Amino acid sequence: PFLTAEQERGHAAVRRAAAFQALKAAQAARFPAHRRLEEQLGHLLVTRKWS
Amino acid sequence: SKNLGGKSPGKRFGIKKMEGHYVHAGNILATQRHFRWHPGAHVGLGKNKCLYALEEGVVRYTKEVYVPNPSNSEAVDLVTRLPQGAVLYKTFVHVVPAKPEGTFKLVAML
Amino acid sequence: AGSQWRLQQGFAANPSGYGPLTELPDWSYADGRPAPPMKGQLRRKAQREKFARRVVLLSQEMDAGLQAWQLRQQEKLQEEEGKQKNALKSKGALLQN
Amino acid sequence: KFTRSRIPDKVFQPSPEDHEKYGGDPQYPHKLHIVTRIKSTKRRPYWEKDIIKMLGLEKAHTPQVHKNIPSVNAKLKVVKHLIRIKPLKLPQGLPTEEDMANTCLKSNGELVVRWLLN
Amino acid sequence: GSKAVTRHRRVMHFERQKLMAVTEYIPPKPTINPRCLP
RNA sequence: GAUUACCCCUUCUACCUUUUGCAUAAUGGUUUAACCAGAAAAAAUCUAACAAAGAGAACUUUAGCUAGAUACCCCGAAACCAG
RNA sequence: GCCUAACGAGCCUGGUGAUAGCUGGUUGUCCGAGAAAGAAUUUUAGUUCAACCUUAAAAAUACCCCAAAAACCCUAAAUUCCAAUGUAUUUUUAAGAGAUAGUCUAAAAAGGUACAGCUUUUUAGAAACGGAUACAACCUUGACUAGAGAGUAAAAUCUUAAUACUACCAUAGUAGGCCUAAAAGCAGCCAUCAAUUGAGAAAGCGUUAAAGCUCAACAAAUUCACCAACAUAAUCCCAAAAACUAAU
RNA sequence: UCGGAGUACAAAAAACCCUCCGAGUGAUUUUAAUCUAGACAAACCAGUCAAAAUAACCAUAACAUCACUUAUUGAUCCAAAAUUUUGAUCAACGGAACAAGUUACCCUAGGGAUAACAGCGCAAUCCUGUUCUAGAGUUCCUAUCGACAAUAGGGUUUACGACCUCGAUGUUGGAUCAGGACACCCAAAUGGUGCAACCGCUAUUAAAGGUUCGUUUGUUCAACGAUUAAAGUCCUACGUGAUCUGAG
Ligand SMILES: Nc1nc2c(ncn2[C@@H]2O[C@H](COP(=O)(O)O)[C@@H](O)[C@H]2O)c(=O)[nH]1
Ligand SMILES: [Mg+2]
Ligand SMILES: [Mg+2]
Ligand SMILES: [Mg+2]
Ligand SMILES: [Mg+2]
Ligand SMILES: [Mg+2]
Ligand SMILES: [Mg+2]
Ligand SMILES: [Mg+2]
Ligand SMILES: [Mg+2]
Ligand SMILES: [Mg+2]
Ligand SMILES: [Mg+2]
Ligand SMILES: [Mg+2]
Ligand SMILES: [Mg+2]
Ligand SMILES: [Mg+2]
Ligand SMILES: [Mg+2]
Ligand SMILES: [Mg+2]
Ligand SMILES: [Mg+2]
Ligand SMILES: [Mg+2]
Ligand SMILES: [Mg+2]
Ligand SMILES: [Mg+2]
Ligand SMILES: [Mg+2]
Ligand SMILES: [Mg+2]
Ligand SMILES: [Mg+2]
Ligand SMILES: [Mg+2]
Ligand SMILES: [Mg+2]
Ligand SMILES: [Mg+2]
Ligand SMILES: [Mg+2]
Ligand SMILES: [Mg+2]
Ligand SMILES: [Mg+2]
Ligand SMILES: [Mg+2]
Ligand SMILES: [Mg+2]
Ligand SMILES: [Mg+2]
Ligand SMILES: [Mg+2]
Ligand SMILES: [Mg+2]
Ligand SMILES: [Mg+2]
Ligand SMILES: [Mg+2]
Ligand SMILES: [Mg+2]
Ligand SMILES: [Mg+2]
Ligand SMILES: [Mg+2]
Ligand SMILES: [Mg+2]
Ligand SMILES: [Mg+2]
Ligand SMILES: [Mg+2]
Ligand SMILES: [Mg+2]
Ligand SMILES: [Mg+2]
Ligand SMILES: [Mg+2]
Ligand SMILES: [Mg+2]
Ligand SMILES: [Mg+2]
Ligand SMILES: [Mg+2]
Ligand SMILES: [Mg+2]
Ligand SMILES: [Mg+2]
Ligand SMILES: [Mg+2]
Ligand SMILES: [Mg+2]
Ligand SMILES: [Mg+2]
Ligand SMILES: [Mg+2]
Ligand SMILES: [Mg+2]
Ligand SMILES: [Mg+2]
Ligand SMILES: [Mg+2]
Ligand SMILES: [Mg+2]
Ligand SMILES: [Mg+2]
Ligand SMILES: [Mg+2]
Ligand SMILES: [Mg+2]
Ligand SMILES: [Mg+2]
Ligand SMILES: [Mg+2]
Ligand SMILES: [Mg+2]
Ligand SMILES: [Mg+2]
Ligand SMILES: [Mg+2]
Ligand SMILES: [Mg+2]
Ligand SMILES: [Mg+2]
Ligand SMILES: [Mg+2]
Ligand SMILES: [Mg+2]
Repeated sequence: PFLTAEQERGHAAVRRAAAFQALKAAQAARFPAHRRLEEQLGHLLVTRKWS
Repeated sequence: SKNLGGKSPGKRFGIKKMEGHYVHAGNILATQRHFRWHPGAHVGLGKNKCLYALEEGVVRYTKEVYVPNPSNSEAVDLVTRLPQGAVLYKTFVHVVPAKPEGTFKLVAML
Repeated sequence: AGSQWRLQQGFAANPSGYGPLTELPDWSYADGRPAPPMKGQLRRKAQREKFARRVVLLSQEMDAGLQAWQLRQQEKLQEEEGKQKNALKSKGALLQN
Repeated sequence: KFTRSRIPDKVFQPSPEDHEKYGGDPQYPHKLHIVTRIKSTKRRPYWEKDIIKMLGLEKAHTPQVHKNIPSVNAKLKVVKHLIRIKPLKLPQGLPTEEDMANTCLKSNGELVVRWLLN
Repeated sequence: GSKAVTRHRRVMHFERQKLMAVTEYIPPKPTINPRCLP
């Protein structure tokens, strides 16, 4: 090995914790999506005509 | 047939908490058919010979010298027949207590 | 076949990998303007870069690790002396002699 | 019972000729591994399957780079029959930020920083 | 299924056979036969 | 798959069912047409109303109530009973 | 037995859409994940719980895991438990069913015949459109679509078939002492000395006891010489063939 | 049904019409309280420990003990008791409040998940060879035999296993016609003999062709009469019932 057993202790514990914070955060964000007027109203475009 | 009734389920005798674990008072540390592990510091002995924690803390197993109670005939006999240098050793379970016993707080300033 | 030779010579075992055969932009406009880049080469760029970035990262982490250890050794050795400087002068046994 | 397996440390004490043979330096251990998954995890026990998954070795014949620290060497030791391990080499040194786009990894296991100038 | 020990010599799993065949003893072969030397 | 070329060449052990496992020499079918078999809203989830209250009476409520939408097959015994 | 072509109890209608843990059947397309059994049970042809699993939802740690640690006579492969580290998983909450008639391979055992494509548990694995001619389970292989590109994997005739050992020469105490009808080198018991350059109170055959053939002994010479070999089935043998032009 | 040891070698768990011991309670007085943190165990039901705090008692006094101590046990409902309880070889021991035979007169639903025929696996039993010689053979192991054992094959018998078939793979012996093996009964060619000759007894090679007629048995075998150059051993779904027979 390059490092000994004790030389690698916690040698990256900062990155590991960070990663897990991102994993958590990604899941915490899950919520039903926003609903907008452009949808419910935009449906009416179905019957659009020439006159 | 000749052979009968050998059928009974295991008793799940084992060691429940292991060295270095955290424990809360009243946790069963081990359960055993005969004494295998003896209770040490802050570990209570049940009447079925199971060991439970009397204190919140950390479990530790240890080898230590065995000096039986003089009210026990058998054990004192076993001890009495040993060659003059020999000492019985056994395995013990302790709980090294964690929280401090209590704190002093400021109630009222008169 | 002939992957063994190709490896001894330091190329890719498969002619498809990373040679000038694959990497280069196989067509161009007659005028000489370059062609829009190729999807394959784009992806290969991105993941080669990803790889490189990672190499950098691990190298740096291992270095910073070793330095942290050396520092901790120094702090320990400094505390061993921080005990002696801060110590009281031994009196009792020496004064009679 | 077929079980997991101990691997006596004597296996991993290198003989002085081995340095000459595989091209490692007697004095200084290399910094990084390029690990490749050479075999398949099928027909192997679940624990090797897991080790391969957590080494990023999922896809075959794709290189992956790992620290040469003992934490990693342990897992690698478990699956060493499923993989090929070769030391990463840096002739041109580690890449700066200008060199990230031009980086490439040659099969002799060496990372070239400037790829295809003009 | 057969017991571990048996009378009949017990055909091996193929991979074990390959092991056996690779690990056979190889006697050292002198460069010149000692008889044809002086 | 092809091929200038129908074959000739090459590659593929019908389909359902049942099974640890079916090319199976296990089940079923000559073929065509027409008929021939998943049904319910207690709790839940989703959408919406109004909200300490909601329901067009009767009830339910320590965010609930009201409404809507989401769900559970077909053929077959030997028998038994009455006239 | 017979009671209108089927009587261990007629026929018809109604009860009736009797009831079947048992068999059969169950109709558009495409996509996402995805299951082999612990417990009870008139139960083992079935259910209902667990464990897995699916759909949503909340979280936080989840595997992997170095010391340290877990028994008293002997005792293996190894477990348990846990930081670091590599990863992204795991746990709860709310809804759900299916499944619970199992195969072979390797390993530890038991039963049997140290028999089974046998049976019963435990650990692991598999169920290719590639390979092992054919092939479920062995081996290679993280299963997308289109190419009249490329690199690799496992993989295709297995070795042996071996046993030659020959010349030359033989006379002396003496039928050594015993037991026995006879024991003369050679039913048996005991000594095992001694002439000749050289030949045992004799290693095999032989005789009723001999006589008689050979061995070891001289001399004569001298390639090498320890062991090793093992019949067969019922429709018709079963690719064809081939000891060298360079092959990690 | 319950427990202890092995199986199950070191955390737990772990099967068998597996190997072995036990339990369905005694004896005794120390008559062994109330309430509650936390746990063990676990599908559920049941089981287990247990600090602190109360109350009992020396006036800061809570583990009934022994017999391997582990097991000495039983849910609901319902009955008896009146204050607080007791009640099942419900032993098929998760327990139906109370029910036996027989069917070849049988029926239906299924099952090759499971037997009888046949196949297949295997080779205990069976059959072949070789290996080894103590011994039989007056002497002499191997002319002819050969104990104790050894190695390997064959796949007839009886089993063993339950893998194909139960929406049918119709079963004993005959008849007819036979296909095949060789482990040869006859015919041919030889080696050895305890082969003089005639007979024989063994062994080698050879499978083109042959291998009878009757009395009794359903019979295959078997016994008997008469013969033959001989009246072979077997395999073919114990060949052959969409060719026959039907005694069994
Ligand atoms: N022994 C006993 N019998 C019960 C119990 N519950 C119901 N029974 C039933 O009540 C009935 C009492 O009538 P018995 O036959 O005893 O005169 C029996 O059929 C018995 O089985 C119970 O708890 N114990
Ligand atoms: Mg037991
Ligand atoms: Mg059990
Ligand atoms: Mg692509
Ligand atoms: Mg086995
Ligand atoms: Mg079957
Ligand atoms: Mg199934
Ligand atoms: Mg098949
Ligand atoms: Mg078939
Ligand atoms: Mg057919
Ligand atoms: Mg079949
Ligand atoms: Mg059929
Ligand atoms: Mg069919
Ligand atoms: Mg059927
Ligand atoms: Mg069908
Ligand atoms: Mg049909
Ligand atoms: Mg509702
Ligand atoms: Mg549905
Ligand atoms: Mg009735
Ligand atoms: Mg009825
Ligand atoms: Mg009638
Ligand atoms: Mg029905
Ligand atoms: Mg049933
Ligand atoms: Mg069926
Ligand atoms: Mg599966
Ligand atoms: Mg019952
Ligand atoms: Mg369930
Ligand atoms: Mg450890
Ligand atoms: Mg951990
Ligand atoms: Mg079942
Ligand atoms: Mg089996
Ligand atoms: Mg398994
Ligand atoms: Mg094939
Ligand atoms: Mg794959
Ligand atoms: Mg895969
Ligand atoms: Mg001589
Ligand atoms: Mg023969
Ligand atoms: Mg041929
Ligand atoms: Mg638990
Ligand atoms: Mg107390
Ligand atoms: Mg019962
Ligand atoms: Mg029961
Ligand atoms: Mg129970
Ligand atoms: Mg009932
Ligand atoms: Mg009768
Ligand atoms: Mg009658
Ligand atoms: Mg029927
Ligand atoms: Mg069967
Ligand atoms: Mg079955
Ligand atoms: Mg039949
Ligand atoms: Mg039979
Ligand atoms: Mg038959
Ligand atoms: Mg049979
Ligand atoms: Mg058949
Ligand atoms: Mg055999
Ligand atoms: Mg004799
Ligand atoms: Mg046969
Ligand atoms: Mg058998
Ligand atoms: Mg079976
Ligand atoms: Mg049948
Ligand atoms: Mg049929
Ligand atoms: Mg014939
Ligand atoms: Mg012959
Ligand atoms: Mg003849
Ligand atoms: Mg013939
Ligand atoms: Mg037969
Ligand atoms: Mg027949
Ligand atoms: Mg017949
Ligand atoms: Mg007929
Ligand atoms: Mg026929």
